[PDB]
Amino acid sequence: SGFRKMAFPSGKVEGCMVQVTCGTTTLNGLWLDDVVYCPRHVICTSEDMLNPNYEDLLIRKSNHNFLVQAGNVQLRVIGHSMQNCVLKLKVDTANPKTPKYKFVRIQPGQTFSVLACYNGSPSGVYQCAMRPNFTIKGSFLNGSCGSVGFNIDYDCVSFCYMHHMELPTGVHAGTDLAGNFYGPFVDRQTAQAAGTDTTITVNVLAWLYAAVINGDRWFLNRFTTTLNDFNLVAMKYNYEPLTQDHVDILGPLSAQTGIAVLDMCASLKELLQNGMNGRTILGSALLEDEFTPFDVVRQCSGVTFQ
Amino acid sequence: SGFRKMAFPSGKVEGCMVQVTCGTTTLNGLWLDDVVYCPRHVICTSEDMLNPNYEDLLIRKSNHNFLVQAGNVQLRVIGHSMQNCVLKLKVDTANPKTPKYKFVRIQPGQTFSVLACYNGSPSGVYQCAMRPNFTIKGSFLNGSCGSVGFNIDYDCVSFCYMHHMELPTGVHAGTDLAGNFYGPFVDRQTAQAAGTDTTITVNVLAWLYAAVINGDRWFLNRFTTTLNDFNLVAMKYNYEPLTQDHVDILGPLSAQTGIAVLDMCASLKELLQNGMNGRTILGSALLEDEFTPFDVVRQCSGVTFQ
Ligand SMILES: *[C@H](O)[C@H](C[C@@H]1CCNC1=O)NC(=O)[C@@H]1[C@@H]2[C@H](CN1C(=O)[C@@H](NC(=O)CC(C)C)C(C)(C)C)C2(C)C
Ligand SMILES: *[C@H](O)[C@H](C[C@@H]1CCNC1=O)NC(=O)[C@@H]1[C@@H]2[C@H](CN1C(=O)[C@@H](NC(=O)CC(C)C)C(C)(C)C)C2(C)C
Repeated sequence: SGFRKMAFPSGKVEGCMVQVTCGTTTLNGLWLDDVVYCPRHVICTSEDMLNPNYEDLLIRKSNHNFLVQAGNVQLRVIGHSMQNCVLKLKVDTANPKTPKYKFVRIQPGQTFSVLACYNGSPSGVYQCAMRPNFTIKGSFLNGSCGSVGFNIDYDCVSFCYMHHMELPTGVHAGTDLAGNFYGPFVDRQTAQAAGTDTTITVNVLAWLYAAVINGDRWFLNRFTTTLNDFNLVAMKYNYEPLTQDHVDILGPLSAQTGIAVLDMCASLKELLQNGMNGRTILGSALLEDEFTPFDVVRQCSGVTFQ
Repeated sequence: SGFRKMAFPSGKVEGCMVQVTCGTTTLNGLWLDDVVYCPRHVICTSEDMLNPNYEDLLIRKSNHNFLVQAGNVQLRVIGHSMQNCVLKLKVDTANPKTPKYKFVRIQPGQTFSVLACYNGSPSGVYQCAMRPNFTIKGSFLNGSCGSVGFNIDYDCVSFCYMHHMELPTGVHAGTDLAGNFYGPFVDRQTAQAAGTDTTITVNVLAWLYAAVINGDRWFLNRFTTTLNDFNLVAMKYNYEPLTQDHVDILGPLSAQTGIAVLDMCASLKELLQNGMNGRTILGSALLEDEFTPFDVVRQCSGVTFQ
C-alpha cells in the first residue's frame, strides 16, 4: 500500500539530454539518433525574444553558431532546420543511448514525467498533468528550456512535452516534440494569459478509488446520484462535466472496490458541498486531480518497464 | 518558479537493480561491483517468515540456491554472507554500470528518492522523508523488497535505505545498506507498532520560505516570537522543538527572503492556531513537512548532477 505522486524512471531520457548554446543563450536539447531537438528561441538575443521573426533569424545563422555538448564531448552540427517552434540540429554522431521512442501529443487531463535539466545535466524528476487550459504546474528556473516530459510504456519512451516558457501566474507552457504549442501561446516575450482552468473530474474520482484501495473510506456513503444531477454540482464547483466514457474508464476501479461509479460521484458531491471537516484523503486536505485512472491502476497494481 | 516534490534522476540506480530469487521468494537486489545486496528474508519460506532464525536458515543454503538475474542475463553466485538484515551475494561479474557510491545512514527529518522496483525492473521514482519514528510513507506492493532509497551529490550516489516490510498502519520500514534497521523493527512477520510520530518543524519552516520565494505571502505578519515561546506552541501541536542549529540552517533562506527566522515562526504559530481559512500554500491545504532546507535551496536555485 501507499499512494505517492510517482514519476517514471528517468534513465532512458537522461541519456538523451545535451547542452545547446547559441550566442549568449544556453538551454537543453534532446538527442535522438543523429538529431538534437531544442526550443527555437535559442537563436534569439535578449532583444530578439521581445518580438522575433524566427525565419529571418534562422537564415542568418550557420551550423557553427550552434555549440552542442553531450557532457564534456562536443557534437558537430552538420545541418539545421526549423519545425514549428522547435529546432532540429543534425549532428555528426547518432546517440548510442537512443531509446525506442515516439512523439505523441497528449490531451489535457493526462499526466507525464518531467526531467528538469540545466546545462544538459538532469536535476530532478517529477510528475505533472496537462491542465485543461493547456498549462502545466511545473518547477522550472532559468535555463530549464528544452527539458522534456514523457511517459514510458514497456521499453518505449513517448515524448509529449518540451519546456519553453513561464507565464506571469507562475505556470508553464511548451510544445509537443513537433514544435506545436499546447494552448494559445507563442514563443514571444509578451503578455499572454492562461485561460480559465477547471478541475479534472474523472481524475478526482480515480484518486478517490485509490484512497479506498488504500483504506481511506470515511467519505463513502450509501447515497447515489444520476450522472445528470452530478454534473449540475460539477458546473457549480468549476469541475469538468463527466461523460459516460469517463464512467467506462473508471469501470475496472469500480469493479475492484465494489463501489459503483455513480456512488462515488455522490461521495464527491458531498465532499464538494461540505468540505472535509478537518480530515484528509491519502494525506491531502484537498481533492487531488493530477492522477489518471491509469496512474491509479499502475501504482495500486505495480507495472514496470524494461 | 514552481515547487514540486522532486526526486533525483534515477538512471545511475536503475543500472544496479537486479532480480534475486530463492525458493518461492523473488525480490530486488542492488548490484555494485561484484556484490548483490538484498533483504535477508529472501531465504525464508512463508512459514519461515513467521519466526525465523536467520543464521540457522542461511547455513542450510548454498550458492546455487540464489538465482540472480540482471535483466535477461543470469549472474552466477560464488559466495554469500549475511551482514545484519541484508545478504551480500558475491557474483562472478562486476557491474560495469557501478556508479561512484557511498553507504550512508540518514537522520529522521532528512529526505531521499526511492526507486520502486519489481522483479529487478524499475517501476517509478518518488521522494520520501524519514519520519521521526523511523518509518517512511512510501508506495510499496508485494515484491518491492530490495528497492533502495538514495540521494545524489554531484556524481556520487549515497544509498541510505533498503525496503523490507510494511507495518499495519500502511507505513514502511527498512534498513540502511549495512542491514541495520531504521527504528525498533525486526524482519519478522509479527505485530510491531511504529511509535508516535511528530511533525518536522524545521522542514515546515523551510517550505514556508519556499512559498515566499514563489510568491505566496498571505501568511506573513509583522509579529515576532522568542524561540522559547514558539516551542510552547510546538509541543501543543505535536511539532518538534526548534533548536538554534535549525535557526542557523535556515539562515540562508532567511537572508534571501529578508524574513527573520523568528518572524517566520510567528507565522507558523498563527497557522497552527487558526488554520488556513480556505487558502492554500504552494498548492497544499496542509502544512508540508517533507522538504528539507537543502531541498528548498536545490529547487529554488537549480543544482544538477553528472
Ligand atoms: C528558458 O529556459 C526559459 C525558462 C523560463 C525561465 C524562468 N522559468 C521558465 O520556465 N524561458 C524563457 O526565458 C522564455 C523565453 C523568452 C521569455 N521567456 C519566459 O518564459 C518569460 N515569460 C514571459 O515573458 C511571459 C510569457 C507569456 C512568454 C520570463 C519568465 C523569462 C519572464 C521566450 C522567448 C518566451
Ligand atoms: C517484500 O517485497 C515485502 C514488501 C511488502 C509487501 C506489501 N508491502 C510491502 O512493503 N515485505 C514483506 O512481505 C515482509 C516480509 C515478511 C512479512 N512482510 C510484511 O511486510 C508484512 N508485514 C507484517 O507482517 C507486519 C510487520 C511488522 C512485519 C505484510 C505487509 C506482508 C503483512 C517479512 C519477513 C517481515
